Amino acid sequence: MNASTITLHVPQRSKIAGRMDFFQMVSGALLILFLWAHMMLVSSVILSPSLMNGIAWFFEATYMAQIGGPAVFVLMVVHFILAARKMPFKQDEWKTFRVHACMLHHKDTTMWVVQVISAIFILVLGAVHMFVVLTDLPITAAKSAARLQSGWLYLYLVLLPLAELHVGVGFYRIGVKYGFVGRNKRKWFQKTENLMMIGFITIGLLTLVRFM
Amino acid sequence: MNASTITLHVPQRSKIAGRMDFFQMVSGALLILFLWAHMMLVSSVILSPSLMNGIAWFFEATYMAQIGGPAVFVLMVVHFILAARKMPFKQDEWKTFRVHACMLHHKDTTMWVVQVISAIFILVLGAVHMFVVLTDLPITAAKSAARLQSGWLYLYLVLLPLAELHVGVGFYRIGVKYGFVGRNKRKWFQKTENLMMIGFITIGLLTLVRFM
Amino acid sequence: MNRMLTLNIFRYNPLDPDSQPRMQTFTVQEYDSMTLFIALTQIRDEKDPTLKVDFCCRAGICGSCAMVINGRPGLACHTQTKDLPAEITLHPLPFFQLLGDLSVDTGSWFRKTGLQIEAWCHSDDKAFDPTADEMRMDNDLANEIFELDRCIECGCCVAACGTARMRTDFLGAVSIMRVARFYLDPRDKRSEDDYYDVIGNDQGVFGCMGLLACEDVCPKGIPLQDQLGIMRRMMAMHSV
Amino acid sequence: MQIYHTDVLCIGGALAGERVAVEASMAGLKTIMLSLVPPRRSHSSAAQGGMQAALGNAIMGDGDSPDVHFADTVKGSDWGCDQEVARIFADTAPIVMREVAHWGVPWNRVVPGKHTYYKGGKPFEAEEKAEKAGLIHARAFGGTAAWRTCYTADGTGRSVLNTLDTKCLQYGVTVHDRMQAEALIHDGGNCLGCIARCLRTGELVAYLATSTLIATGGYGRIYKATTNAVICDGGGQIIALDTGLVPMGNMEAVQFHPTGTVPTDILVTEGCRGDGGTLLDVNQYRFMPDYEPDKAQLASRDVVSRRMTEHMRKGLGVKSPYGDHLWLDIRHLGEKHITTKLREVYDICTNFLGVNPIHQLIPVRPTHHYSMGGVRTNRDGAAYGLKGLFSAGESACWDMHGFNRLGGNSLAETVVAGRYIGERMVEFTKGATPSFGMQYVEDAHKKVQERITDIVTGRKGKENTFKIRDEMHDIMMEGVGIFRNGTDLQKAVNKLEELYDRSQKISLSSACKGMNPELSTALRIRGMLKLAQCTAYGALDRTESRGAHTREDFPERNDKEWLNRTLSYWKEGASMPTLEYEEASPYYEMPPGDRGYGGGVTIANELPPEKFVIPEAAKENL
Amino acid sequence: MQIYHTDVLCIGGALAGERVAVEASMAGLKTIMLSLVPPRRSHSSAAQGGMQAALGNAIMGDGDSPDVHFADTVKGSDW
Amino acid sequence: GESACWDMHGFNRLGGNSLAETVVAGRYIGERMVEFTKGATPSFGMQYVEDAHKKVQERITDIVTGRKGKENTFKIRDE
Ligand SMILES: Cc1cc2nc3c(=O)[nH]c(=O)nc-3n(C[C@H](O)[C@H](O)[C@H](O)COP(=O)(O)OP(=O)(O)OC[C@H]3O[C@@H](n4cnc5c(N)ncnc54)[C@H](O)[C@@H]3O)c2cc1C
Ligand SMILES: Cc1cc2nc3c(=O)[nH]c(=O)nc-3n(C[C@H](O)[C@H](O)[C@H](O)COP(=O)(O)OP(=O)(O)OC[C@H]3O[C@@H](n4cnc5c(N)ncnc54)[C@H](O)[C@@H]3O)c2cc1C
Ligand code: HEM
Ligand code: HEM
Ligand code: HEM
Ligand code: HEM
Ligand SMILES: CCCCCCCCCCCCO[C@@H]1O[C@H](CO)[C@@H](O[C@H]2O[C@H](CO)[C@@H](O)[C@H](O)[C@H]2O)[C@H](O)[C@H]1O
Ligand SMILES: CCCCCCCCCCCCO[C@@H]1O[C@H](CO)[C@@H](O[C@H]2O[C@H](CO)[C@@H](O)[C@H](O)[C@H]2O)[C@H](O)[C@H]1O
Ligand SMILES: O=C(O)/C=C/C(=O)O
Ligand code: SF4
Ligand code: F3S
Ligand code: FES
Repeated sequence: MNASTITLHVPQRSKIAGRMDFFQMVSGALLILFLWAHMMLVSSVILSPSLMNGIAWFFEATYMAQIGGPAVFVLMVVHFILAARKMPFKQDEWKTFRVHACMLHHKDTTMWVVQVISAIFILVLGAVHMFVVLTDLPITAAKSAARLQSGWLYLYLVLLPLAELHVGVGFYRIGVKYGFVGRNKRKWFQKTENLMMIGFITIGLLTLVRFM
Repeated sequence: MNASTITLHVPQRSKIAGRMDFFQMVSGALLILFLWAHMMLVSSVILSPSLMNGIAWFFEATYMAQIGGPAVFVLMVVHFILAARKMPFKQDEWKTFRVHACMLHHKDTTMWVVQVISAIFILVLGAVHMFVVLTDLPITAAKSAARLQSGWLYLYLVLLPLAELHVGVGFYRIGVKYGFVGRNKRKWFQKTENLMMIGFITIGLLTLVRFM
Repeated sequence: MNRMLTLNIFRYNPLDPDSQPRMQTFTVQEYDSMTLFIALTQIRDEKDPTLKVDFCCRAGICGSCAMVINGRPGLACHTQTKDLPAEITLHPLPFFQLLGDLSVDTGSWFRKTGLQIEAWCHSDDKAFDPTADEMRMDNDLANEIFELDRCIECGCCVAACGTARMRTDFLGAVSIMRVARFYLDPRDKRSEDDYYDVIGNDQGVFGCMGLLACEDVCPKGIPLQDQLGIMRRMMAMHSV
Repeated sequence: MQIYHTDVLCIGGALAGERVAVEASMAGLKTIMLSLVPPRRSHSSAAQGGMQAALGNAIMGDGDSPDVHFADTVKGSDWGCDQEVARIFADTAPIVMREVAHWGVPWNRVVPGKHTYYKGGKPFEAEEKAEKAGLIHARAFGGTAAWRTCYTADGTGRSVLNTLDTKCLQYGVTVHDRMQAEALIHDGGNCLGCIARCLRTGELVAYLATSTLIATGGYGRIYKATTNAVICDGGGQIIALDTGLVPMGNMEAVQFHPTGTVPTDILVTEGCRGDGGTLLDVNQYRFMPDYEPDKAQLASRDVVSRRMTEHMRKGLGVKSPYGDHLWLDIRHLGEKHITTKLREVYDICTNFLGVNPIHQLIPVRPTHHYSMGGVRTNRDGAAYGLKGLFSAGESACWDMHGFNRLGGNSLAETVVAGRYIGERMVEFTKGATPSFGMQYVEDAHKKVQERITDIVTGRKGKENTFKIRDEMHDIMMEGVGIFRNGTDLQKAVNKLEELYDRSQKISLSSACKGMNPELSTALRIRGMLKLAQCTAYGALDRTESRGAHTREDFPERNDKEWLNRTLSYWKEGASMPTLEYEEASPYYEMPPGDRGYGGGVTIANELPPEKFVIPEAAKENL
Repeated sequence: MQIYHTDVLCIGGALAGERVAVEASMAGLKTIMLSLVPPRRSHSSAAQGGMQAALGNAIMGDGDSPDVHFADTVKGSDW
Repeated sequence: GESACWDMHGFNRLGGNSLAETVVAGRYIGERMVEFTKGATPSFGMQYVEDAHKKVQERITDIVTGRKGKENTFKIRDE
């Protein structure tokens, strides 16, 4: 009936586009909120091993990871699906963006390309981390100090900059693209936000070495 | 110099598209040979856990999971990049390919959709499984337990179909399109490959229960 | 043969906006060996003359009859009401700019896509004189040349290609095979490198995902599967 | 409104139209090709048989020359043709076949060896030249002596038009498909273009150009049964007829092809009768040596078609709900053979009929095929009553054919003829240039032609377009067939005249829309009827039997008082075509003689022995 | 050669040219507007001052009429 | 417009009046153009568009390039 050309899905046009982008913004926003909570609650090794063990038992023995593990698992893959839409896979999309971004000297343009490299590194390394710690074994700080340092998990340095780099540019972009920023307020947002990120690399890198 | 457009690379033209397509096909063959290696070695628990353990401590100090494990991780994701070029992430590529795919009632056309859905499932669980067994702990028949009973790896009832379907339609496809085609040999190839796929899923599900 | 064929014909008319798409039901008595060409021409020339179908030869070698018949892009005139079920559904070809009802514009696409691929014999221009004798050609090469130049440019293998329907800049089994028909012709003096410049970058050859709907919908039976195949190798082997 | 310019406007995109556009464009003029459907699909594509040009390469053509070709051509045309036209054509056919072969057609070539052919319904062995291997192969066809017909498997039309079109794209011919010409843009007996109709929007367009060509092809859809594609109403004819300046030539000459398929009316090729065809009767008896003894089904066409309706009146046809018919036997020919493995008439019988040719017999009946008359031209192809109008093709009366067209000569006429007429068009355009007065394009033309559209749309004048169409079809099928008598002809012309009156008051069953597909046919009903009575009244007042025109009351050929061409003008506003007559080539190279088949009874020419051989100034040198 | 048709040919597409094309096209006539560069960028676009026309609105123009316009125009301009 | 001598500006152009003249003059001259066109219609003899036009003017181009009379156009512009 409409299995042909005409125009889109209903008797006038499709609304799928705005809904679809919007839900990329809310998968980015809700997922940003999770990573805040993760690097707050479980970033407690340096405060006390007892504190993280307890705050994990705070909600259903390691923060309800049977209802919260599949939450960030399936929702993080659904993010991957919504964003892979724009990812420069086509060898020409790469070729062009690399020349345009290297010729322009423009920063945020060039930050999109790192948003990309970061995204593939965290699908792989992240899916295997999130999974290895998501499989039962309710949390102990002493068992986590287990892996880290042996498992062998370690790394996360090859994850933490890529990860928070990504989340950072992601907050910055989501703010601009829908209008929560300047010109007027613009620089405050970028410098503020670059500080948010560099701070997250700090409390993460020391949550990391102190977990050891 | 040539930094805007007008034509390609070097002084005239760029061959990158063929090279990279050739490389999507070379990844397809190499990955197919591996997944044969896997469904030989690890399906040997039907025959005996001694044959699987023995041939498992055989290859280059147990298949060199130092030097060969990274082979299949980097190679499986490299495949992932080469294939994501064509994956219908855009909401209209999906919507259309679903409307056209239901109206044509044509087979191989619809199997492209399974290459896709299977593709995301074997991305995540393929990475996370390949990782939990890709690590240290040299291999035993006993280790599973990394499956089954007390084990919480229940997913090879999901991973096995998505994987062996994908490898099947992929083996079939790489045959046509590159000149191993029919139409003469097309059918002998067609039910050769159909037979091959349902046969590997059976002896896989029987390796799965005969691991219990 | 006396049984009652019921048709649901796509109906749309872009020139007056008030016309929305819909499904219109028709009623025809079937006689012996009746083509859908007969059915439709009587539906039009009898009941509603404003139905637009594109008919040329009713012998099946032109390609204006193209449409979707009960789900498959196919040929209306060259398809007979014996093989079809009791109810039929005729849809305009996809991918192509729909002009109205069952009619689409194809040849426009073929000419743009033709220049894209530059399908003609490129004459090195040795100052050939039709005063003098003609070209040397074995019978079997010129016969597969006939097999490929035989395409009727109907539009079925594109309207059945998921790739094309999904990516409009994809140029189609048609275009791949057409370049094939100039590759294997000697009279076309073109370097294999030129051929790559035409179909070797993506959107023609490596754009194909291998659905094989071309081969399976082609009405005149071009050897699309293995010609497409031998072309993706010949071009893909541009590599070192 | 929407005025376009060019130099060379080719009205029709098919095979001649394409060749001519390619020559204007080879010498570099700007060109518009109007086409009712994409140029690929025309009626030239449905051509299954082959392309006739004298070669000399095949063993069964050994020694053939354009002398033989001309000779055969004229004989087939019943000395109804211009022998200047046919000289030029016979010598220009090879130039054109080497040329088009060089454009990449997949001509079937020769294979050295000894092969087993078929001449009658019996095979004979014959060798094939050892030194002419890859040259261009031919086949037996029509009334030829040697085998000159050059072919690509089955569809030769597809395969020649197809490379002709690739040459079109290469040289950049702008093509507006879906343009239905309606009137011609003229005044002062000078032609400035035509007014046309967009087959998409529905509004008129008006191409303006110096040199204009009519490629529109045959008018056969005025008949119930015809091998013509449904796009053949004869547009350029009806637009050159409504001018009343340029006439229609030899209009009555309507050639019927014998092997027209019975159930669908589709044509099965004559390469079938050309390689061991077998025409059989209800009892399956090969009856051609009974009527035409030596040349049998390789006889002239109007001959075999006539003999068949004879043999069928006797009571010997096969009886079908489709009507009684005879059989064509190619099972004779072999299975893996079928004109190179596939044959594409194999698909005609396979999909449309219930017959497999390697087993059963093809129901076949004489049915309408080529249409000889058309827009009259000259030796250089400029149309008659109006300056700057050109024509080539089926729509044209060049009269290289006369009163019967020899099989396979129309392809060679399209490229041979498109090349020549084009050449003259090229240098005429590169000559003087007109003045486009808009009280021609605007006054009338857009006005009169927009006016007939309005009258056909809004008005009372109610008559259903399909009843005048189908009543016309019955009138032509019964009145003017193969076998014709005086009284059924006049009876027909009388009802056709009143039907023209009725066809001026037309109504549409429909509700108007932008581009209504009904109006396309309804506005051309009047035109269809008109050139149909040009054929009918041309045949009534021509009392003699020549070519496919066979009069039961005047069976002899009657060279004395008709050796000539029936030119039909119209002039307003009338209900009847005016009939004027004109000499068939005074050039006579081969004076009137016997064809060497058929039942020829001639009233021998008396006047001509004056002139006969006087080939004085030959600008036929080319 | 390479001939184009229209009803109204505007040689220049700038500000005068555009208005005239707009009323010919407002009455629905085929019109070609030729321009040495895209119509936006012309010299009419460089005009910074303003456009002089009778209003009746401004408080510094209250009572303003085309009489004064006609007068000042003629008189600053000599004849 | 400015290209035109309508002479609403005379020998001194009124400030702000040149914008007013292009749009006002477009309205008025335009209305008049729709009148003269919508009326009688001409005949484009190609011995005008083709002969001369293309002939004389492509002659100025060919004489400027391939020909003698060698002098630099810039020196003549600046002088
Ligand atoms: C089944 C069939 C088989 C044939 N087989 C042979 C054969 O084997 N050997 C042989 O020599 N001849 C054969 N012929 C004859 C052949 O059709 C003609 O002699 C010739 O090929 C037609 O070419 P043409 O260019 O004059 O016109 P056409 O090919 O008939 O087409 C006319 C062109 O003008 C266009 N046109 C149509 N109407 C209009 C209009 N109102 N206004 C403007 N443009 C219009 C058309 O779109 C078309 O493009 C066959 C014909 C048929 C029908
Ligand atoms: C700096 C400057 C400031 C001005 N400020 C004001 C102001 O503030 N208020 C005011 O009222 N007036 C002002 N004017 C005057 C103003 O420029 C004109 O009176 C008017 O605005 C020009 O508009 P126009 O469309 O008639 O012509 P133009 O703006 O001069 O445009 C010329 C058109 O003709 C096209 N054309 C050019 N050459 C050719 C060619 N060889 N062949 C074919 N087509 C061609 C052009 O490409 C262009 O489209 C100013 C002028 C200048 C230079
Ligand atoms: C497979 C996993 C992931 C992939 C493929 C991925 C990739 C991407 C891509 C390609 C975009 C760009 C959208 C655009 O350019 O318009 C994006 C945006 C974003 N990403 Fe990720 N990322 C992943 C994981 C994460 C994680 C772990 C976070 C952590 C909070 C995150 C947060 C964000 C945010 C906030 C945005 C901005 C949303 C918007 O622009 O509307 N992503 N991501
Ligand atoms: C249910 C979801 C999650 C849970 C229960 C969880 C919990 C944990 C636990 C127990 C550790 C072990 C600490 C150690 O290694 O000593 C850890 C470390 C880590 N995990 Fe997660 N996490 C979750 C989601 C994520 C996500 C979405 C990411 C994205 C990259 C991530 C990345 C990391 C990193 C980067 C570290 C160490 C670096 C640091 O602490 O600064 N985790 N997490
Ligand atoms: C993240 C991992 C993977 C993803 C996202 C993925 C997805 C895809 C997709 C969408 C295609 C279709 C390419 C096209 O239609 O042109 C493809 C091709 C193919 N896949 Fe994978 N797949 C993955 C891993 C695998 C695995 C585990 C196998 C197992 C043997 C495999 C074997 C093949 C083969 C042989 C082809 C055909 C290559 C070609 O068309 O040139 N892939 N893959
Ligand atoms: C070096 C790489 C790999 C090795 C040595 C390996 C080894 C194994 C082992 C020991 C098992 C049995 C128990 C368990 O799953 O814990 C297994 C099962 C399985 N693995 Fe892997 N694995 C590798 C990578 C992969 C890859 C690339 C895939 C691709 C999908 C895969 C998919 C599966 C599946 C589906 C099963 C169970 C299905 C069945 O037995 O039929 N593995 N593999
Ligand atoms: C969004 C997901 C992650 C992004 C993945 C996107 C896939 C595309 C990545 C590869 C694209 C490389 O883009 C460009 O390719 C060309 C051709 O191969 C390379 O070209 C280079 O290597 C080739 C191959 O030897 C040489 O012939 C050439 O002289 C040299 O310049 C460029 O160095 C590279 O910049
Ligand atoms: C391996 C790669 C995997 C591909 C990526 C993951 C799947 C593709 C992601 C985008 C899917 C788009 O989603 C598709 O269209 C819209 C969403 O706007 C959904 O919502 C609706 O769309 C149209 C309606 O006009 C219908 O075809 C569909 O039935 C309906 O659900 C569809 O259910 C879904 O088919
Ligand atoms: O039937 C054929 O082969 C063609 C006959 C003709 O038109 O000459
Ligand atoms: S391939 Fe088959 S379908 Fe596509 S055009 Fe050539 S013939 Fe028609
Ligand atoms: S259907 Fe499509 S992908 Fe190539 S295989 Fe045929 S064009
Ligand atoms: S109508 Fe001519 S091919 Fe279908």
